[PDB]
Amino acid sequence: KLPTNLAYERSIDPSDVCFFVVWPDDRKTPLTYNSRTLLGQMEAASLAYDVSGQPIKSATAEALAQGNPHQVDFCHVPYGASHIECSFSVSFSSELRQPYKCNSSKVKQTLVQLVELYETKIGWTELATRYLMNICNGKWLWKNTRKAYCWNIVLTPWPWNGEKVGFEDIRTNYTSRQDFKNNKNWSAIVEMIKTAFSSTDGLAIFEVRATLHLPTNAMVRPSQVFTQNSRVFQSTTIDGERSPILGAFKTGAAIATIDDWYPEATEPLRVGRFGVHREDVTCYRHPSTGKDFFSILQQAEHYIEVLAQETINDMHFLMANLIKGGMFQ
Amino acid sequence: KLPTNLAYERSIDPSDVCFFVVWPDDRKTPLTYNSRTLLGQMEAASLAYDVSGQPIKSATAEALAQGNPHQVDFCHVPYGASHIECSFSVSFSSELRQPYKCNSSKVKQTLVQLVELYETKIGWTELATRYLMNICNGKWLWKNTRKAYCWNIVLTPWPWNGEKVGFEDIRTNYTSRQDFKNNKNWSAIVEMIKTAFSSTDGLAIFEVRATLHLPTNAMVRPSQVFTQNSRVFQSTTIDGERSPILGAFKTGAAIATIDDWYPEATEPLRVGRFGVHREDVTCYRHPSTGKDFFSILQQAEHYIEVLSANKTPAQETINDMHFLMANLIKGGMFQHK
Amino acid sequence: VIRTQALGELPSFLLSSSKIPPYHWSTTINVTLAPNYLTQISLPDSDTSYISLSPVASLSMQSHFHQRLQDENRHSAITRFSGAFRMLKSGAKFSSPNGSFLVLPNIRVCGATALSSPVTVGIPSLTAFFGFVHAFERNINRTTSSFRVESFAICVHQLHVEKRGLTAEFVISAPATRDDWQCDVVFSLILNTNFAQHIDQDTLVTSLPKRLARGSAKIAIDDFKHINSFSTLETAIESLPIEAGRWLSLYAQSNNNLSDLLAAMTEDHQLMASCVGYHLLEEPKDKPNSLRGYKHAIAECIIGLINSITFSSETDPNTIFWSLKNYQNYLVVQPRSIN
Repeated sequence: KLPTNLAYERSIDPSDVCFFVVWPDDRKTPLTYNSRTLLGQMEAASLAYDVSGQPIKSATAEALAQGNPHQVDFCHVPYGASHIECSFSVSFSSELRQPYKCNSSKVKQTLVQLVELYETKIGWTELATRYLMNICNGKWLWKNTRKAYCWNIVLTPWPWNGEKVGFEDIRTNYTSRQDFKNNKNWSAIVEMIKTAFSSTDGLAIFEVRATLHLPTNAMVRPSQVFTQNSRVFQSTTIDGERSPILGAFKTGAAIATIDDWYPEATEPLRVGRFGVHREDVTCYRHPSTGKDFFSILQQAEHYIEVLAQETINDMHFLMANLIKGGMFQ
Repeated sequence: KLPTNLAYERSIDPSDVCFFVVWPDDRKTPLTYNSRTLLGQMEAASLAYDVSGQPIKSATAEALAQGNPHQVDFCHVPYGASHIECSFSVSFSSELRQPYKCNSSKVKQTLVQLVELYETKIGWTELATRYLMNICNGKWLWKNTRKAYCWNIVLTPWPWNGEKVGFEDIRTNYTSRQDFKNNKNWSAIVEMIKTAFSSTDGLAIFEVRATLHLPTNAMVRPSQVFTQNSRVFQSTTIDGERSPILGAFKTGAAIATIDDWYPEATEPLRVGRFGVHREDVTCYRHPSTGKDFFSILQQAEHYIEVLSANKTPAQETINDMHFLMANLIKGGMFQHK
Repeated sequence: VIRTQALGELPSFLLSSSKIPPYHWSTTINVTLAPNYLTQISLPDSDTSYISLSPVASLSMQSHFHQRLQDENRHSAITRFSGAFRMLKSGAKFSSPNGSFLVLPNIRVCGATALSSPVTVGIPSLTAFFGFVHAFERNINRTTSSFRVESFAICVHQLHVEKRGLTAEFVISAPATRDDWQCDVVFSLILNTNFAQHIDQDTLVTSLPKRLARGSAKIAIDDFKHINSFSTLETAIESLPIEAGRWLSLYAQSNNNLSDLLAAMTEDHQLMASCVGYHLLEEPKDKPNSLRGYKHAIAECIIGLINSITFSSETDPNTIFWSLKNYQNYLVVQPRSIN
C-alpha cells in the first residue's frame, strides 16, 4: 500500500543548547571543559573472565592490581559561580500538512485528508500540550535536571504581545498537567502552537532560557561524540572560547519523547518508527506485533472511515510520527 | 548468566575539593603552588646495580657523587595564615534502583527484586553509616589530615531545616561509630541518606567545608596528574589564579572505602569488582577465591531465596550482599564483550 | 554504472576531473532513480526554469587526494566509513578579522555538514548557500511575485568544524555507522533585490527557511528589528551589529594541480576550499522519475578556493557578490567580477 517514494520534512526544528555560567557579579561567560586523565582499576569482566564462566590463567592476582590509564573530558561549575543558564530556540512549523515528496496522487490525497480530518475532529490540543510539557519541565536538559537544587525556565514566544512567561521551581510545582495548566499564559501558548500547526505556512518560535542551580563544583553532563579517550564532548566556539553543547538531535529527541500509547505502556519513549528504548534496550512496537508505524500507516483508508480510545491513540502516535518526518518509503 | 549489555549508573557524585587559605583578617584567598626545582643524589638502584651483580665498569665512586636535577611542584601554607579550608559537595541520586542499561528482562527484574528484598530485610543503615563516616571523619582529605593539629568538618545538608551539622576536633572527639552516633544530628543526616536511597526520586545533597590547622609553613599534598617533572599537581582556575585540587575521582575513592567484608579483613579497601589493594599491589578478592563481584552476582537467585526463606539471614551472606549493594551503588559496566 | 568522463573544459581556477588523469578506476550511463537512494537536487538552468542533477563523487579525485595528502598532517583530515579516506583540512582555524539592499544579519546554523565536497572539509558548500537563497526566493515569491534577488554576498562571523557522528534511525537495529564532519558557521548575508521598495518584516521572517546544509539556521528574536531594507550597501554595511567577520571571494589564480593547491595553502593557512559548483558529466536529459519532472543529469562536484576580503574604502562590491552564471557545460556560482 505504501508508495514507491515518499518523505516528509520535519515540522519542529529545535536549535542547540549552549551552557553559560553566571557569576555573582551578574556577568555571563561560556562554560569551559578540559581534558582530564585518570588512573582506573582493571574492573572489566573480559580481563579476568575471557573464557565463558571460568577464570583466565594469565590474569594472576598481581596482574589485576595495576592501574590502567583512561582519558576523559571534564566539565564542572567553576567555584564561586551562582547558577548556569542554558538557552536554545525551538521552532514549530507546519510541514506536516503537505508531504515533502510523493509519487502517488492517491497517497498524497489520503494523507492530506487524514491530517485535515484529524485536526478537525481530534484537535491539536493534546499534541501541543504534550510537546509543551517536555520543554516546560526541562526534559531537554536530560541528566542536568537531576542532582540540581532548583531550576526555572523562561520562554519568550515570537508572536507575543506581553511579558515573558516563566516557570519557577519545576522540581516542586509544575510537576503535573493540571499544574502546567494553572499558569496564566499556558492556554495562550497552547493556542499559539495550535494556530501554528493549523494555519498553512505558519511559524511559532520559542526562545527558551533555563537557569540551573547546582552545588559547589557540581558536575555537568553534555552530549558526547558518536565517533585512550573514553569520553569526548561535543563543543562549539562561543566568543572565542570552547564550550560544551547538548546537541541538536539530542534536544529534538528530548522535546519529542511523548509516546505513551504503546502496548502495556509504562514510560514515554522517543517518538519514532518503532518503540526503540535506550535504557532497557528492546524494540517496542515491533513489526511482529503490528503496532509499528508501517502497519498503522497501511490502514489510512480504513481509519478515515471510522473517524474507542485505541483509535485516538493510533491517531496521536501517527501524527506524532508524521510531525518528525522521514523517508517512509 | 551475565547479560551482554548490562550497565549501572553511579549513585554518588562527589566533587573537586577547593583549597583555600584564610588569614587572621578572615579574608580567604586561593591556594597557589610553584614548580621549584631541586638537586638530589644518585641513589636509584639502577644507577649503581644491574639485574644481577653490580656495574663496576662505569659506576665508580666519583661518578656516583654527581647531583642529578629534579623538578617538582611544591604547595605549602604561606607564613602568617590561620588555617586551610576545603569544601566540596556530594549527591546521593538513588540511581541503583534500576539498571541504566539492560538487555535481558529476566536479569533486570531479578536485580530490581534483589534491591527491593535487600531494602526490606536489611536496612540501608549499614551502607549509609559507612558512606557518611568517611565524609565526616575527614577521609576525603587523604594525607592532609596527617601531621595536622586538628581538623573540623562542617556540612550543610539538603533538604534541611534548622541547625547546621558540624563536627569539631575530629582527631580526639569522633574516633569511632559510637562517638559519631552520639551527635544529636547523626540520626537525622543518616536517615536522610537512606530515605533518598529507598525511593525512585530520592536525592540528598551535602556541602562539606573542612578546616585544617596545619603547622607553620606546612606542605599541602593535592592530587597529581597522570601524564620534565616528577610530580605535577592537578589544578583549577579560582578567582583568576591557579589552585590545586584533590579531584572528584580521588574523593570518590575516599568516600567509598568501606569494603572490609573480605577473607583477610584487616583494613578497608576501595569498593571494587576484585578488591584491589593499592598499597600491596594485590587483590584480596580475585576470582579464584570465589568471592569477586561477578561470582556474587551470579548467585543472585540463591540470595533471593535465602532472603525469602528465613527471617534472619546468615552473617556471611549479609556481608556478601553488602558488597553487592556497594558495587551497585558505585555502578559501572558488567557486560562481557 | 557510470563510466563517461568529463564533457567540456573548465577555467584554470576551478577544479574537476578534466585537469587530472582519470585512469585510476576500479563510456556508458545507465542508472535507476525511483528505488535508488542517491542524492538529487534542483538548480535554475534558466531565468524561468530549473535543472535536476545528482552530484556523484569521482573516485579519481579522491584517490588523487588520499595519495598526496599523507605527510601533510597540518592540512589533512581523516574519516572512517562503515575505509580511511583523507581529505583537505581548511588551514588551522577560523580567525575573526540598483538599490533595495536587504539584510538578514547573524544567521546561525547548528549541525551543518562540513563534507561539502568529497575531498575537502570545512565551510558548507556555496552551492548549498545558493540553494538556501533560492529557497528563500521561492518562499517569498508566493506573497510577492515581483521579488527577485539579483545577487548575494556572504559574510562569515564564527566558523567551527569538528568531528561528530549521526545516530542513524533504527531500520532489527541501527544500520552501518557513518562518520562525517559537522559545522556550526555563524554567517550574515546581503541581498540585492529588484523589489525597490519596503516590505513588511512579518512575512519576510515567516518566509525565512530554516534548513541549511542539513542544519537548523535560525535567527535570534531580538535581531528581528535589524532585518530592514536599505537603498545603499555603503550604509547597509555600517549597520549590522557585528564588527567582526570576513567576506568570501574567489581565488582567481591558478590551482591546476593538488601540489600547487597545497603550495598555495601553506603561505597563509587561512583560506578555505569547499564545493562551489557542479560539472555535468551528461547533458540534461529527461527521465521518468525526476525531482519535479525536469531534466536530470549525473554531475560531479567542483572544488574551488574561497578568499578573505575585508570590506573598507576603495573596496568594490563587484568582488564580493556571487551569482549563478548558468554556463552550458557547468553550473557554478562565482563572483561577477570575472569576465
